[PDB]
Amino acid sequence: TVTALKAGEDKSIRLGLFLIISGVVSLFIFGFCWLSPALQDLQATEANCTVLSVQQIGEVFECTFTCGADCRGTSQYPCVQVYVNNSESNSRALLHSDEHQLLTNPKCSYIPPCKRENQKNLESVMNWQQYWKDEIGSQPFTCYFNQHQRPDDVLLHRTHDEIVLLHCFLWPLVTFVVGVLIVVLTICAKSLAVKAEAMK
Amino acid sequence: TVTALKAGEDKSIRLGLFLIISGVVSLFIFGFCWLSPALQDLQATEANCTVLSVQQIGEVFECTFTCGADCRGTSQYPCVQVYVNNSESNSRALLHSDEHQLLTNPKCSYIPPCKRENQKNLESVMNWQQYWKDEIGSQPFTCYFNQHQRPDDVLLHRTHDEIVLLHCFLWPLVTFVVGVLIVVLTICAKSLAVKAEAMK
Amino acid sequence: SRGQRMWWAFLASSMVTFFGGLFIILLWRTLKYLWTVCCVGWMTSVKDWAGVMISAQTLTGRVLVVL
Amino acid sequence: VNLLSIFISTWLTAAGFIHLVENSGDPWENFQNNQALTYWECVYLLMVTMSTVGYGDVYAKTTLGRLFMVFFILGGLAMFASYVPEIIELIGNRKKYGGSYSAVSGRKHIVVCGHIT
Ligand SMILES: CC(C)CCC[C@@H](C)[C@H]1CC[C@H]2[C@@H]3CC=C4C[C@@H](O)CC[C@]4(C)[C@H]3CC[C@]12C
Ligand SMILES: CC(C)CCC[C@@H](C)[C@H]1CC[C@H]2[C@@H]3CC=C4C[C@@H](O)CC[C@]4(C)[C@H]3CC[C@]12C
Ligand SMILES: [K+]
Repeated sequence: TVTALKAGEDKSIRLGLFLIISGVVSLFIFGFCWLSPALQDLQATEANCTVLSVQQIGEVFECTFTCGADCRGTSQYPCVQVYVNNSESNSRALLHSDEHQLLTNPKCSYIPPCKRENQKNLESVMNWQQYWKDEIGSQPFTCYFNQHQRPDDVLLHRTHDEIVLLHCFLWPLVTFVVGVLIVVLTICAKSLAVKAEAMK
Repeated sequence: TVTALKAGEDKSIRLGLFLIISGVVSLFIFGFCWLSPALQDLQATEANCTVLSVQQIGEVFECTFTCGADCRGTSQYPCVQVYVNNSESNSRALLHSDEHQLLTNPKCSYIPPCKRENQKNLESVMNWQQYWKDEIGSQPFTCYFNQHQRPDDVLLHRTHDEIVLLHCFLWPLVTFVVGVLIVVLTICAKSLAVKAEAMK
Repeated sequence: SRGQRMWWAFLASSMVTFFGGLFIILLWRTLKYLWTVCCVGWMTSVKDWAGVMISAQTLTGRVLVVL
Repeated sequence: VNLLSIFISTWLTAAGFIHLVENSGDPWENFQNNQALTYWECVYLLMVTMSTVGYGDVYAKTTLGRLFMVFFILGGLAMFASYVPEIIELIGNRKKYGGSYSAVSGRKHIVVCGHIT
């Protein structure tokens, strides 16, 4: 026959196919977006690491504080640099703590939380330095290194958390599975309703 | 008659003519692109040249190092300047080594390979300077000069290699010759096939 | 109470409402018919009144669509 | 499917040629004037050119690249302005008054046809 329910059921097939396509397409989009970040992080080695020298270069860089709502606040801070041992190079390389720090100023080992007062960023860098200054010959850190591209830079932290990576690939797969269930339940309803209609 | 092969043979004529046209057009395009570079290099004279004074100006310029993948690294280096004799001006002119150096900073005679450490670019400029500092009264260089436009600048090297110039004009000519051979062999096939068909 | 995010709860409430409902509809189409293989009415008067409200047919209905 | 295939194929192929030409500079210029554009940045550039929007956030800087963009402007604008209206015209003509009548218990109905005006 034809039936009254055909319009809603065929629209339900169009939705289920659009979700299958959108699941696969967003999987490729996130695939290319995460390709360079995921390789650039997961190619970094994990190593045991020990401090071997510390110093200030006798010169200052500028950070920018924010008040909240439209401030620039450009303010000087001491440039402290720290050199560390690692299992691959076994030689002098500059510690940068987090990746962001390296990307924003690789000549210093730290950037303080920038503030309206020069004195607070000075004492913050002193309060940070007096830790790594005493860690000379201490029990090893665990730290990250990249011999293929960064033979003289060292990191304390990863470039991204695996949670945000996982969520970007979970919801495309869930979208695809939901689309498949909509297609299957709709085709099941269409093909079973005609058996019930003949059996009535 | 007409024949079945006419379509492929007339398409082969369209290709051979497109390659003749593209050969001539790319010859004019490379002609205008190389005109100013080729005149600006080949107008420079070649001369016997001798060092006559050397000094640092007591002030520093900044270069930029790269780590590989997204670094700025702006870092100071010593500005050393060198003055040299030449056969045309017979007078004090500043040596710049390669053309690029002159274009990027003409107040200094050299730029070091820029590095993450100020000490390495310092000792690199010292290690370079101690050569030209002793070459006072030595056996002549052969060097390049441009009286029409650069009466006080001197170069150790050419602005381009003749190999890349040669390749830019070789492949247009080869493209034109290949196009002519395609036209000739296609017309030869068309005009000989009818003689073979009459003789069969 | 800063330093915590909840955006996923707002988005999930919409996604779960739309798809959760849609599956209830479909699962209902697969269970009603399957039961028959395994084993003027009051409803229409409510549907008539609702349809007569959804269009501007009555004073009440024309006040509703202006709101 | 013909229009979609030719549009997408031309766009992705032309984006690849400008990618190669901008990342490897003018030979006469001794390859020094190259620009570090990704492939996706070239795909975005060609869409912004075909549509004639032309933001100039990104554009071809090499002479070979500018050269190619002149021929792409002559061919690709006519391709976009012809194809995009027609691909949109071949989609979304959904028949609004398909479907069928559902009868309800205790309520009769009549069918009216002929000169409906
Ligand atoms: C009944 C209708 C609204 C269906 C919608 C389902 C929604 C409301 C469900 C699905 C997921 C649920 C949320 C997920 C978990 C949390 C975190 C908790 O700390 C507050 C409640 C909150 C935010 C839940 C509220 C209810 C919730 C949003
Ligand atoms: C509230 C959300 C979650 C679900 C909405 C209720 C759904 C699950 C149930 C409740 C009442 C049911 C409807 C009752 C009336 C009709 C009319 C019939 O001609 C089409 C299907 C249809 C038969 C049923 C479809 C399923 C249904 C809509
Ligand atoms: K515009």
